[PDB]
Amino acid sequence: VSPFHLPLNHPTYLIWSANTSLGKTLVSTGIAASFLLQQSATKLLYLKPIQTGFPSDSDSRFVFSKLDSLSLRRQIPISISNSVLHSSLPAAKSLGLESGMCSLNFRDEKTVTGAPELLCKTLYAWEAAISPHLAAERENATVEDSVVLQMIEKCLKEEMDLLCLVETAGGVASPGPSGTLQCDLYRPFRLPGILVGDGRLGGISGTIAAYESLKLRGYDIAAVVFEDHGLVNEVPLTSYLRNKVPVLVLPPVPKDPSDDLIEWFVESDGVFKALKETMVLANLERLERLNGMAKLAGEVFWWPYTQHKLVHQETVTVIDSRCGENFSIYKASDNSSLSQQFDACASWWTQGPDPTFQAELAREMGYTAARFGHVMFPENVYEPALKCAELLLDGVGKGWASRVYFSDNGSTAIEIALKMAFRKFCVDHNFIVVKVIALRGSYHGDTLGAMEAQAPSPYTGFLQQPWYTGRGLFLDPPTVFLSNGSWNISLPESFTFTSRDEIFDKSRDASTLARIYSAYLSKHAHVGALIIEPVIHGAGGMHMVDPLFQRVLVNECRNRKIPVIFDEVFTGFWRLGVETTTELLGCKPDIACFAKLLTGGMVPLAVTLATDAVFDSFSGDSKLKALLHGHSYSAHAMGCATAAKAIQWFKDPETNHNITSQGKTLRELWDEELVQQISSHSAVQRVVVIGTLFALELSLYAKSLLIMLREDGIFTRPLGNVIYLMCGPCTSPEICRRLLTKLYKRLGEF
Amino acid sequence: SPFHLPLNHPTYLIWSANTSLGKTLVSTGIAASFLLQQPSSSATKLLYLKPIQTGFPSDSDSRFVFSKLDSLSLRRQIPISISNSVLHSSLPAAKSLGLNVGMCSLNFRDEKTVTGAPELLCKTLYAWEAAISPHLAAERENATVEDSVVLQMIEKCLKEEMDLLCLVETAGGVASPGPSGTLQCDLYRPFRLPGILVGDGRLGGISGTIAAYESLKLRGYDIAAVVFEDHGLVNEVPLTSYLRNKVPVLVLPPVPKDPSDDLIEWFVESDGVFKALKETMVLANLERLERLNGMAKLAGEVFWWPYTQHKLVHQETVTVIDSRCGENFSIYKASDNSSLSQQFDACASWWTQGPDPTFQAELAREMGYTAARFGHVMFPENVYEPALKCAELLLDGVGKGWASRVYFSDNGSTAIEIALKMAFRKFCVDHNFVVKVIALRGSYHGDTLGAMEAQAPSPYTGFLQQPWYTGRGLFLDPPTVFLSNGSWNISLPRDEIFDKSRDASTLARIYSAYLSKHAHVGALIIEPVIHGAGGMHMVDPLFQRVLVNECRNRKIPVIFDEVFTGFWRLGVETTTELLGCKPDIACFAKLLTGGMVPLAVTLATDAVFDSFSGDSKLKALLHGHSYSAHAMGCATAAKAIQWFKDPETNHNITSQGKTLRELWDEELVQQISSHSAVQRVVVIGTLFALELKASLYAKSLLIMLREDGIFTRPLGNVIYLMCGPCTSPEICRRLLTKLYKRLGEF
Ligand SMILES: *Cc1c(COP(=O)(O)O)cnc(C)c1O
Ligand SMILES: *Cc1c(COP(=O)(O)O)cnc(C)c1O
Repeated sequence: VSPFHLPLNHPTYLIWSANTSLGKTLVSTGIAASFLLQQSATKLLYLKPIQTGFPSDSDSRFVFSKLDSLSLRRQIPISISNSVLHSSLPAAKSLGLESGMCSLNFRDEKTVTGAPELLCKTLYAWEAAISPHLAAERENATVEDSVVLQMIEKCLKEEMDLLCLVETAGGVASPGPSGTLQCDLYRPFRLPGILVGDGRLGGISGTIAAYESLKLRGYDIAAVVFEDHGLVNEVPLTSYLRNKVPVLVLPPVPKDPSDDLIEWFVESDGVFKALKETMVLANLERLERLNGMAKLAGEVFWWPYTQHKLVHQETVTVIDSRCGENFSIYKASDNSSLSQQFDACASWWTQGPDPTFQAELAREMGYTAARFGHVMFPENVYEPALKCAELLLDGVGKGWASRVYFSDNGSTAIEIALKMAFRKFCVDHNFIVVKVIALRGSYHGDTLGAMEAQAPSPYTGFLQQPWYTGRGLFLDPPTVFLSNGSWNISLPESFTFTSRDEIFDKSRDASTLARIYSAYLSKHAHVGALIIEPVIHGAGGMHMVDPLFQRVLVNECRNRKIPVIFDEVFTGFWRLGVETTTELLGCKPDIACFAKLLTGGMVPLAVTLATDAVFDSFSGDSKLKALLHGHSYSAHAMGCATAAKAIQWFKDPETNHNITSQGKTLRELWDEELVQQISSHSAVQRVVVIGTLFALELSLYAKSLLIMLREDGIFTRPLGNVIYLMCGPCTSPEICRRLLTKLYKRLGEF
Repeated sequence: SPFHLPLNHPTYLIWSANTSLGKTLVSTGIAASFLLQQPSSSATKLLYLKPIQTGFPSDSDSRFVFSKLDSLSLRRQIPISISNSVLHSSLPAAKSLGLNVGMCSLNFRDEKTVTGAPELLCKTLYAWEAAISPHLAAERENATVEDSVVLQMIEKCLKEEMDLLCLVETAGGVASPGPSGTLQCDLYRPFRLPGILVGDGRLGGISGTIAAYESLKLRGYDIAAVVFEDHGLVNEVPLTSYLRNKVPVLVLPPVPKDPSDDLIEWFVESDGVFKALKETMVLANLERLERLNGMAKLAGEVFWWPYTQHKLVHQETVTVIDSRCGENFSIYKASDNSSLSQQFDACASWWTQGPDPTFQAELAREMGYTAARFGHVMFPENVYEPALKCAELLLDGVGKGWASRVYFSDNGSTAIEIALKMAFRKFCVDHNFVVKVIALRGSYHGDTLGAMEAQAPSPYTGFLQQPWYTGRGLFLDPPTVFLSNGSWNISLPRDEIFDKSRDASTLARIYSAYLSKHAHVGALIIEPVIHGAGGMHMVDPLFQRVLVNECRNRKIPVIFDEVFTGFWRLGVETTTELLGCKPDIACFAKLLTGGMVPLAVTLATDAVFDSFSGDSKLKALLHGHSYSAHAMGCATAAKAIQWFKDPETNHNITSQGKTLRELWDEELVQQISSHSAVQRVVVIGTLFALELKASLYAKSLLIMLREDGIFTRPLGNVIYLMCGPCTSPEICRRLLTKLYKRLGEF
């Protein structure tokens, strides 16, 4: 349910394995001995989260017993304890002794006060020596992934010189109890690890492949280690890793099964010291980097949209990774800790993926890099660009669009749209100084051309954009807001809904306002293009524009033969609970732009969809009547495959549980009860809520709130007096509800 | 040379998660299912290739398939021809065969022929005696084979045979070193054959199966089916679930454990699973050909391409690209016998192109990992590793002795506009404050309106192409440099050219006067050394060095547009080395990411930065895009920057001087310069261009070069070949030879 805090003061490593029977428990045992036996407050925390084959086999007990033996051999006293916390029923009967689980009281503890401490813990145990996923259901005893991660998070905090080993169960891709592959299960924590390879044969292959399936889940591996079989397996391994990761070779394990193994551990102390130090150096080097990243960023970056004179080192957020909707954020100020923070600005409104879907995309992207890299677009065809165009045409552009034009970002797509619109215009009306018509407050990107479509303001003065001119007729939009339980309208200095759905309703078009609008609008340098930001003015302050007003404006502009541009860079692809705002405005454009969420938040890519007619206006025999706009990476396979995936994933009820019965809409994500309350709060002007967006309007008092929300594990950037939480199309309502609860609690604390 | 693989008939690799999984049993089952049929078509053929084979001759998968099919032919009562060949083996292998003998070719063959019957054709290409790893056997038995030799051998076998099905059985796991030490999966990559994966029913087998699959996927391969042997663990359920049932998982019954069992009845018990597996791979090929065969047409109906007049493009000129491997497109043609073939990307895809096959594969993982670790992570006031690493590499290389700040954008166009805004500030602060830039007519700086304003009026700026253009600059005409008939000459409007001594010379004074002799000019913007889009004209560096010094003397900010030249395009990391002067502002993109993904930087001086400092959040630089500093591009550029730069990874970097070596053959160059149709040749770094004296004549040449496996887009009368920073001179030489040959044929 909630965000984790992982202490980073002490190193904690996963013990991964290419397969089973490679030595994994032997490796934990060697690390521990190397660390506990030297010449006080020294502690090795050994966790075997999942354990099958219990109780006849028990890696906790193995480590436990083997260290007791080594402590005598090496003549260095230590304390030791082994615990097992839970097991299925059949496991607990084997010892003599819910979700189908049993708690246990099982502990051994040969204590020796003041001596280095060994602390072994098995968290959950089953009986059959099979994959955890089979045991879970055969013994009708299971554990949820988050429960497993909470259990471990609890153990870590409970203990934090110090070292922690978390031993996996099976290969890197073995299903855990719930069927979730082991490598996806531990991903939220993103712990560094070591991989126990295979010295055998086919072992080079199995080792490289396990390593790759880890890498491609975002993990770091401090060392690969394996058991000598006389094949010199280490040479191809070291070469593949370009010797950036050390490969350690343990001597052959005795084959005689009655072997205590004591002398082998002694023979191997060298390799185990080396392995222990590598994971000690690796952590130290990682902390030194983390601890210097804020400062160095302040000296080396020039950030967009930030007045550097004002940013002080303490406000530079250090992000170490992301897992779905959560940043993993480093704080030195704590006990040096990585913790989760919900990305509530959705990172410049790009954000979409689930943890599940993030992992999926990563492979889809790896594969696309390896198959295509970047491949020249003009006059060419390759699969991911073709697939993407087909998905765009058959969804977002279903009943109007017939051509797809690729660019790099929202800004380029918009400029491409402006050029197309002015042609369909200078061809129907034969052609001249051209201006657009827009709604003051709409935002359309930062390149000069997209800048000209925005109304004069401070952001357009001579200092911010020297070549600005303001090439448009900017009308002031009526807006819609939610206050004290009901949706109102707020007309411009010129000029109560039951529910939010009434607003978007077709019957509303025959009403009074529709006439009042048609006149005020009709009543208005040649206007050669209509450009709107459908339903919502994003950058402008999360104002919901009256859809009726824009539906009417569109129909007017088309009646007078003016091309209509829908700027859906912000709204497109489930941001607002639909694939296209076309569905909400009830009218179609001639031109439309998409980006941001098009790639599901992973990589830049922009499309400008066009009508068959808009296209024809660029047809002729002169290569000069063509559209001469293009960038080097236009239609890059990377972004295209990524968009082709995201489009289908966001859309499919199988993969996106937020998708409804009808397939055309997201279920309501933000709690109705809370939404009322936050809007009826003596500090809120208005609330705008729809799809994945929740915003409110109230200076300082807002920056107070943010400081407070950061404390709750919610990162968010304010739009002046507008505070917004924005999730992804796949984010669960339970997550959103928690967001609103935290906002509401902090909101009363003034 | 470039390969041509027939695609008329399906050819699949047989990959394995490990060894001892059944691999040879799977080939054997496919072949039986395919050869033993009711049609008994005389022209039915299964080509079985075991390219690499160790443990020879006591074990021999060719012989296994061979013998086991003979057996099944009797059992199933359907006659067939069969033959087993071994083409090469180490010495120790050949002695084991008696043959009274560091590779050598054997005549060894057995061929129980039965005319008119379905044909089995088994071929082992290279064999080692020792039952050890191929990379170990190769050196222990002083007998090796180059990767390209192995691929040529296979290409030769395929052409020699192409109803029909072809199985190529791997040796070991997907990542087992081949004879040369190259991992098996990287070895077959250039061919990019589809395949099936033989998984592991055992235990740890789900893990090993997923991981083998993933190391395949992450080398760009497609897998039609996963198949494995039942061990009672129901391994197939997690597998099917991970693949979201988009790839079928087939489960064979347990193989008999008794070692003397001839397995005949198991193959019979398994015919169901083997039919299924044979159909899946026959259908995956059919579905792949249907797609391929409809891509050009559909592209014509669905795309709106940049820079192309659609009325003129016909279906027949739409190039179908199926993949790329380093510098080579793999291009589909139905006009052939439906064939995938290699074409050198000589336009470097809009001048973005860099990676080696080796480096392409490397970047792919680097990117997979970055997607999985970061996705996209909010930039302003934040820090994450790949962006920090990238900025450090930029500052310490490309901006070493002048730059102190790095600003991220999406492409060249956005970087340039960002640069323009920065320059006008350092200007409107030194001179206290209508602003125009000063540029060289012909320089190109991107297609967004602001970058458009820095380009001199032309047809591409008329009211139809850009309605809001204005031409906000003073455009001077550049002196150029060309190579003609063996010598470099100047055209007023090779090491000697870039030399510092040349600055004290005549021209330097003549230049200093004309430029000094020239609405407020508030920024200098050049495309250093080469005007790319403009026609691959080399601008006299002395002329630009002088212009820069002139503009700095009058307190005008200098912008270097290095989006095209940056990062080894022209044989150096920065044209700063070549011009011998430093900017205040510079833009990078295209090759910055090593040709993989968009990303742009605008490097700035400490001073240019300071002009945006104050207490008002309005004096800040208010330009930014949603994906600014995306971890994807950043990690990718952080890699590329180091890889292109390092003699260890880039063999074109000369080991002692740590610069790029010369790539374009001396002779062939003069020969094209001497040619009479050629006006000029410009050559430097990874670039070779020429202008003809007559554009039909250029389009004629391209048609002809495509025929030679060289794809390239013309700049009117300028024809250019452009390789990557890592491309071998041997490859380049071949390019020049083909251009020269076609150049005489007029
Ligand atoms: C973000 C946005 C753009 C521009 O996108 P970038 O990729 O940041 O240039 C244009 N229009 C709208 C409505 C947007 O939200
Ligand atoms: C390609 C290029 C640009 C612009 O790059 P895009 O990413 O295509 O916008 C700017 N200047 C020069 C010299 C270039 O070559």
